Amino acid sequence: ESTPIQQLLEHFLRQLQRKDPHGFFAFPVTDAIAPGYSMIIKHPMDFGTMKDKIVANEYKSVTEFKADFKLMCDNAMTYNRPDTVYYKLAKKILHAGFKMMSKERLLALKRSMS
Ligand SMILES: CC(=O)c1cc(-c2ccccn2)c2ncccn12
Repeated sequence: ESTPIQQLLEHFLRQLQRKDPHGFFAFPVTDAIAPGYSMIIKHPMDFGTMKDKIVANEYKSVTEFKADFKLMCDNAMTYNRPDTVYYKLAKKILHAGFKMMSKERLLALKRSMS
């Protein structure tokens, strides 16, 4: 059922998820687990939602995928205090993805597609 872009995005998503072994970013954050969340965070995102979007072929480019990844991390760093596991893990994931999906890495990949 898959396409080349879907396989590349599944690769990036798997590598990001390895950083979150307990699955704190695996499913949506609800108001039950996080008080007032829907008041503070306008556009929720999580790794499960991203996987579903890849499978449905909703992402046209690495840029569109990268935007959801950063949104997920940015929501966590805005809602949670800096002394929490959620804030610190989000900062770790953000750094990982910026390295993995840099313009330099994407250029090397594009050169290998010749
Ligand atoms: C990602 C996130 O911000 C998050 C995940 C969780 C979470 C999700 C499931 C089980 C345990 N923790 C959470 N709890 C309180 C405040 C914030 N969070």
